[PDB]
Amino acid sequence: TLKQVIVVRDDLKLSRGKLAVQVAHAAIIGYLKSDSSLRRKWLDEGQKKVVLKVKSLEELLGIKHKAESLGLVTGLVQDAGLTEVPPGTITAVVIGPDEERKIDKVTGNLPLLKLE
Amino acid sequence: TLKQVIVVRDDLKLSRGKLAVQVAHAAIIGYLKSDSSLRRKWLDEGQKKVVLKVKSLEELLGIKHKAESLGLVTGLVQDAGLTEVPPGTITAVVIGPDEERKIDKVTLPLL
Repeated sequence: TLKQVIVVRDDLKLSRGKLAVQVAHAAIIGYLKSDSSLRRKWLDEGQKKVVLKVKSLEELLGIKHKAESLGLVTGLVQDAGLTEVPPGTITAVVIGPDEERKIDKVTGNLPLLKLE
Repeated sequence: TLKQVIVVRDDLKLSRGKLAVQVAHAAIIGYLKSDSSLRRKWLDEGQKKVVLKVKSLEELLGIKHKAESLGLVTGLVQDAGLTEVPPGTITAVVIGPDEERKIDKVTLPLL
């Protein structure tokens, strides 16, 4: 089973609508950086995703590092459209799509991002 | 400037964390259905997006109808993995990316 994991920071003064935008950026970035075969199988399986959150940049990057150490494809989200944060600000990280069991070893215990 | 719009429904109550998932699904769907050249430029511009919410399914489909009348690419989001709701349930609609001047026209009360 394949899955794409998106992790966003909540420690930024971003509204629910702005966070949702960052989630959408992450989804696309992850798809674009993934293998053609992998992402095709992902789409056919329903492009499963889980969106989680962290409370700091260090925790966000810690997750990214761990995923990269395992060999997973990662992506960073830096939105120049955000005018209240300094340039280069990292709002989220994407992992996969890839094998769910492998990605879960990294983010299997993180809380869900609740925009509802 | 190019932009992609994603609209969700507040008359649809989803489980914890599911809303963010549907939004991500919409982004992908819109990207895939869009013109290769147009989306490429969109990405280079910073893949600008806006996420909105409407009253219910009727307003959501109304936006889809209006966008289609303007020649904008639209997509419906139906998540088979969302067993919490009946199959075929429309969770969102994605429009674009396309010229923000055109899509801004398709954008009734919001949120």
